[PDB]
Order: sequence, then C-alpha cells, then structure tokens
Amino acid sequence: PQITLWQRPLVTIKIGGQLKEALLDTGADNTVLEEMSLPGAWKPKMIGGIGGFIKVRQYDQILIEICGHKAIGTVLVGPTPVNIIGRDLLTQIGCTLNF
Amino acid sequence: PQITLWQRPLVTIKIGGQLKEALLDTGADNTVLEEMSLPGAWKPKMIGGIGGFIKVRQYDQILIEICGHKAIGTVLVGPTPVNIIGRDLLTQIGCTLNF
Ligand SMILES: Cc1c(O)cccc1C(=O)N[C@@H](CSc1ccccc1)[C@H](O)CN1C[C@H]2CCCC[C@H]2C[C@H]1C(=O)NC(C)(C)C
Repeated sequence: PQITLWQRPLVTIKIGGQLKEALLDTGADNTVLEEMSLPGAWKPKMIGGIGGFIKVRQYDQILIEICGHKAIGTVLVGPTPVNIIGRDLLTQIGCTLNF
Repeated sequence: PQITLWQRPLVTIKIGGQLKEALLDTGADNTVLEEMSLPGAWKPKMIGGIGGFIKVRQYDQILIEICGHKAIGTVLVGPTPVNIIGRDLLTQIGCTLNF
C-alpha cells in the first residue's frame, strides 16, 4: 500500500475494540488519541506541539490495528483534535517515506 | 530515496539563499519555518497544532530546495520550534508513505 499526500493521510484503526480514523504523521514522535478508555495503568504526561502543550494519559503495551496491520506500542490519550499515529507505531508497520 | 522512521525524518533544505534542517511531516498541511526573511508580500495567518495556535507570516511562490528537489510553494514563517515541511511541498517532490 502506497499513500500519496494530496489529501490528509487518514487511515482506519482499531484500538480497545473501537474503530477510529487516524492521521499517519511522520512529524509526531508519539501516537496520540482523542479521549477514550484503555487497559492497565497509565501515567500523567505532557506533550508539546505547535502553539503549546496538552496534558495526556500514557498507556503502555496497547494493541492497535493500523490499516489492517497489527502493532503493540505506547499510546497517549488526551485533548488532541485529531487521532495521531506517530513514528513509534509507523516503524512497527514498516512505514517509510519515498520519493 | 527512501527514508525510514526510526529517527525523526530531518532533511536539508535551501530557502532564501540559506541552508536549514527541516522535518518531513505528513501530519502538517502547511510548511512552517522558524523566523527568517523572504521575498515579496506576506499575509498574517494563524495556525493551530496540538496545544494551541501560533501567529505566522504567509509567503507565496517561494522557491525551496528539499533533499535536492526544487519546489515552489507557500511558506509560513513564525515561532515554530522545528522547521516543518508539510504536504503542500511533500506532494511537489513526489513524496509518498509506503508500507
Ligand atoms: C504544522 C501543521 C499545519 O500546517 C496544519 C495542521 C497541523 C499541523 C501540525 O502541527 N501537525 C502536527 C500533528 S497535530 C495536528 C493537529 C491538527 C491537525 C492535524 C495534526 C505535526 O504533524 C506533528 N508536530 C510536528 C512539530 C510541530 C512543531 C512543534 C514540534 C513538533 C510537534 C509535533 C506534534 O504536534 N506532535 C504531537 C505528538 C504532540 C502530536
């Protein structure tokens, strides 16, 4: 699967039994999801982007299906306006930039 | 040129006669550079990411060299902590996500 970038690279993901749309984001170090509940313990965390910072809950060893590829990683949950798939998970699905 | 994502995808750019490092960012709609001066008119603009918004100056029809590929696009200039190459320019150099 090749994905061109003329439109936002939004893919379907499955996480915590739920189906969501998320943006494949090579500029994000971490994967950040809009508010939802997940299993295990979590830790308070802060992540900065353009403009400022948000408070997030960090969950470890979470199973995620990304465009029908399975990966297990750390997911952050918090007041992001878009679900973000960052490099931590992009590497796990063998995602590369090519030109 | 393929670029894997184990590290931040930082490339060399040349813009306004200057050499800079920038992040190939499929999660950004627009290209945003740290403070610098550029030719022609500019228009005030506000852009949001995670955490909040920043005020930027928008410059049109700017020549940029990205990984040694020439592109002419709109460049935003403002208080970003990282130079960001967004989809507007990524499409111009024929950049795709592959897995
Ligand atoms: C630069 C830009 C535009 O021109 C237009 C729309 C969005 C953005 C934008 O900032 N996008 C971001 C995703 S967060 C996001 C928010 C809203 C919509 C889509 C993505 C970047 O791809 C990632 N972005 C790149 C970079 C931006 C400058 C600050 C340091 C990083 C922070 C990082 C980021 O925010 N990462 C999180 C882990 C906090 C998610």
